[PDB]
This record gives sequence, C-alpha cells and structure tokens, in this order.
Amino acid sequence: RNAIEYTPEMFTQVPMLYINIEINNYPVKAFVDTGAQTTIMSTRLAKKTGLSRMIDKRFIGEARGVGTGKIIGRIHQAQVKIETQYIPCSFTVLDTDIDVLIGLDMLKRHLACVDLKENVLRIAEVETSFLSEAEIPK
Amino acid sequence: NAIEYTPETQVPMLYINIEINNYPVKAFVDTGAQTTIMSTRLAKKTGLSRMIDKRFIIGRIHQAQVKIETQYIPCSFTVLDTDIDVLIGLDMLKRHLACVDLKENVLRIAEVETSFLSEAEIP
Repeated sequence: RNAIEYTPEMFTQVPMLYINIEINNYPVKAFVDTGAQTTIMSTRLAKKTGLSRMIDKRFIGEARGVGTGKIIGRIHQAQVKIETQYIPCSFTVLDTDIDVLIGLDMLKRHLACVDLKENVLRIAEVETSFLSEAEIPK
Repeated sequence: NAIEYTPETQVPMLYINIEINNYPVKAFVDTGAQTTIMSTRLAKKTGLSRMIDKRFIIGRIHQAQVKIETQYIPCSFTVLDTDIDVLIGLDMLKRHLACVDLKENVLRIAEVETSFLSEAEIP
C-alpha cells in the first residue's frame, strides 16, 4: 500500500516464578509465592533430603490450597542453599507435587526483592534468576 | 492418648492502596497467581461492567486505568464473583516491570512506588 501504519504490541511470557535452590546438595526448583502464608516442603523432598527426623509432628493443622491441605509437621530450621549462601528457613511439610514453595513468611524473613524488571530474586546477600518457561516444573 | 488445639504470629499478606475510577481499593499482591482479577462487585461500583468482554469467569476487562500514587497504570482484569476486589497477579507485575521489595516494604510498579499496607488495614 501507499502508506505503512505501525501499530506496536507487546508479547510477554508470564511463567510462574521459580528459582533453583539446593537442600542438602539436592537441586530443587522452588515456587516463589507472595500469596502463601507459609513456606512448604513436600513429604517426598523432606524424606529424600534426610530432613524427616526434623519433621516436628507436634505442629500440624491446615495449609488450604496445596495438596490435601493436611499438615504432617514443621521443620523449624533447615539450611537452604541459594547460589553461594546457606540461609535458615522453616517449612510446613505436606503431601504435594510441589517440592518447595517459598511463601511470604520466608520472603519477609530474608528481606527479599522479587524483581520482575530484572527477572531475579534478591534474597539475603545473593541474587538468583527466575526460571524460563522451559525449566519450570508442570 | 493425645489432644489437638490451636496455639496461643501470622504473616500479613501484601496489599497496596489503589484507585479505580476514583474508588479507593485495597489490592492483594499475589505472585502465586498468573492472572490479575477484579470482582464482579467492584466492576459494578467503579462503572467498568460495560467494559467486560464476554467472548470465551464473567469476562475480561482489557484496559482499565489503575491509579497508584499520582499516576495511571493500564491493566487487564479477568472478572470473577469473589470477595477479593482486586488481586494483582504475575501478568501485571511482569507487564509493569514491578519489584516486590520486602526490605523497604514497597511495591515499585511502572514509574511509581507505593507502601504495603499494615495488617490492620487488610480487608
């Protein structure tokens, strides 16, 4: 045509926020959820990583919206490796396909910045990239 | 030979103050949700019900301006019948290059910065 009109549009992928962490040298993809009141670890992962002895079965209850919601116990402290730093985290343990969900409690505790401009999570003294759609567990 | 009971501190959720068509709204900031949502009720009150696209959840609002501090930020909403009037999800946090800053307790979105609300102010 005699004239060419340019009408730009943005296309933005919106994958769920995940990061790579390590728990007792086991690589784990962790879900970053500011809408969660607690931080979760699956029974499968707690057992695999040798953290089951520290599942304190005095602390139960419900975490509605993940698995069956039935809490098995609390891991009061387990060191989580994020890049070059170990950081202490607490976990609500339940039967779920989500290995680790980092909730608002742990994000606040470690003064996190969830940076969607730069696509990274800054937590404690480290920075780690959000996973691409291809690396995200489904 | 056992008992169960509620213990004798809950983390407050992230909320911010926003205005839609001059109506003050307390918005839930949720990275666990892919999609930003607006209640049917708020769409009615703010005069956005006529902007709900119904082609296949009530529908989608494609562009509505959200006022944060002194600036307007265009957002899209999936309209549901819900108690939560606005839930800001990953789509709008990514679109507006946001930072959820828990060190300073603020949300940086588009070109503005706004404080998270106190526990007493949460809906």
